[PDB]
Amino acid sequence: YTRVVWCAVGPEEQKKCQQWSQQSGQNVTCATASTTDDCIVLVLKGEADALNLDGGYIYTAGKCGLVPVLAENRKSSKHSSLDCVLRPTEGYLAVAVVKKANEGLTWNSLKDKKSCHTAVDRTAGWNIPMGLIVNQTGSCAFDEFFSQSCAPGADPKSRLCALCAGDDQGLDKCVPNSKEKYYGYTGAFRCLAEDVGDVAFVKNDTVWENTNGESTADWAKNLKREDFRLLCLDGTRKPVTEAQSCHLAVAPNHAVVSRSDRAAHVEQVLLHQQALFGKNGKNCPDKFCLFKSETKNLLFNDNTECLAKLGGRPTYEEYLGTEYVTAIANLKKCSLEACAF
Ligand SMILES: *[C@@H]1O[C@H](CO)[C@@H](O[C@@H]2O[C@H](CO)[C@@H](O[C@H]3O[C@H](CO)[C@@H](O[C@H]4O[C@H](CO)[C@@H](O)[C@H](O)[C@@H]4O)[C@H](O)[C@@H]3O)[C@H](O)[C@H]2NC(C)=O)[C@H](O)[C@H]1NC(C)=O
Ligand SMILES: *[C@H]1O[C@H](CO)[C@@H](O[C@@H]2O[C@H](CO)[C@@H](O[C@H]3O[C@H](CO)[C@@H](O)[C@H](O)[C@@H]3O)[C@H](O)[C@H]2NC(C)=O)[C@H](O)[C@H]1NC(C)=O
Ligand SMILES: CC(=O)N[C@@H]1[C@@H](O)[C@H](O[C@@H]2O[C@H](CO)[C@@H](O)[C@H](O)[C@H]2NC(C)=O)[C@@H](CO)O[C@H]1O
Ligand SMILES: *[C@@H]1O[C@H](CO)[C@@H](O[C@@H]2O[C@H](CO)[C@@H](O)[C@H](O)[C@H]2NC(C)=O)[C@H](O)[C@H]1NC(C)=O
Ligand SMILES: [Fe+3]
Ligand SMILES: [Zn+2]
Ligand SMILES: [Zn+2]
Repeated sequence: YTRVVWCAVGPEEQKKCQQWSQQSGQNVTCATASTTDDCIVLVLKGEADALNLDGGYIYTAGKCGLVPVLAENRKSSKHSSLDCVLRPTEGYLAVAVVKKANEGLTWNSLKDKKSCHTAVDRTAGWNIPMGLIVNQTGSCAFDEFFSQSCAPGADPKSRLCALCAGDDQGLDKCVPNSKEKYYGYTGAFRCLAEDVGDVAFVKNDTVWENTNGESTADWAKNLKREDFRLLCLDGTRKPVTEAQSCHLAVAPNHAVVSRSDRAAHVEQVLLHQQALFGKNGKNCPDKFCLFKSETKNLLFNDNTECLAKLGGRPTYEEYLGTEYVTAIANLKKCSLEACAF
């Protein structure tokens, strides 16, 4: 009965979750939904217990009463002897990437260009970019800013979905789950790498993890970092090595969320599950690895070293940080005391 129901988004996450379930002796079980928002609703209804979420969704879930439980922690040498599970998270760098060969494209010449986004409502792929754009154009017509985009989660017949490809069969065009070829960090970067779009809104890590042989995938095998550039807010272009000085914002790490009343049990099971299937996990390589899924970032980002305890039992607002929270609020006035469910 000490069982946690994980919510998987889309059929691919479901498959990994089932594998996890099996390997955990059903200590973790699986529920599936077609979108992250649907998964939030399952948790709210109590039909699922938890799932790991990007900051923009943490905001959505937070307004509905869901709370941060543990955060993804990427590999970072700082805070040196403290173990990963207890090290404070640093956040990731939201960037705008373009092809080096697309010379003369800068932050100041993005209007009417083609764009690639992880999904609507996500931090680096949407909230940070569109927030900055709305800020600068003075207008809410962010839907009319780029000429075409792939923004999974938007209206499939609109220009924001025009560049989306859907699945093998061309179904599910623009669905905000991994069935959409250009969904998420890797999909948005593949969207740029295949020259479907002019700019991709992703994170620093994505560029590195999908270039210079870091990915064996076919569209990525032959990609080289020098062939790419980051767009800085001051109108300059820089090599992908300069992300610490050329990003759009620092984003709060994706984190596990759950209903307040299940938070403690979820944390307990989670800590014990990673001990088994985490980075240096007991059954990890050997049986199952929670933080691997061939660059597809299923359930968790593939670069996660561990899920770390939070600092100061933070509310969702503290977790996200005041800067980011007001930026999201300021952006959502275009489409506070809420929960759109
Ligand atoms: C941008 O994101 C990047 C990826 O998330 C960050 O770069 C990564 O930086 C870390 C240290 O902060 C580095 O950790 C260590 O990884 C290896 C040891 O486990 C080690 O070297 C490698 O050997 C091979 C190279 O021929 C290669 O196959 C293997 O993947 C390793 O890279 C390395 O020396 C280091 O001690 C990661 O390796 C590195 N990631 C990659 C894939 O390059 C970067 O810091 C981020 N920048 C910002 C601004 O945040
Ligand atoms: C674009 O939209 C908004 C206006 O450009 C902006 O919201 C404003 O953000 C600033 C900075 O985060 C907040 O600033 C602070 O101002 C002073 C300190 O300089 C203090 O007195 C305040 O306590 C506060 O910390 C503003 O609160 C906020 N303005 C309001 C009230 O809406 C968004 O941040 C911009 N969007 C993006 C994505 O950057
Ligand atoms: C616990 C602590 O001292 N952290 C504060 C945070 O509440 C708060 O949010 C953090 O903002 C940073 C960049 O502005 C991000 O690096 C970080 O991801 C984010 N915190 C977390 C844990 O997600 C910031 C801003 O008010 O101040 C920190 O001092
Ligand atoms: C399912 O979770 C339960 C409870 O968290 C685990 O049961 C015990 O776990 C503790 C710590 O690992 C051990 O001291 C006990 O030996 C476990 N009980 C027994 C008799 O197995 C259990 O390990 C988990 N099950 C699986 C298959 O992973
Ligand atoms: Fe994110
Ligand atoms: Zn910065
Ligand atoms: Zn607090």
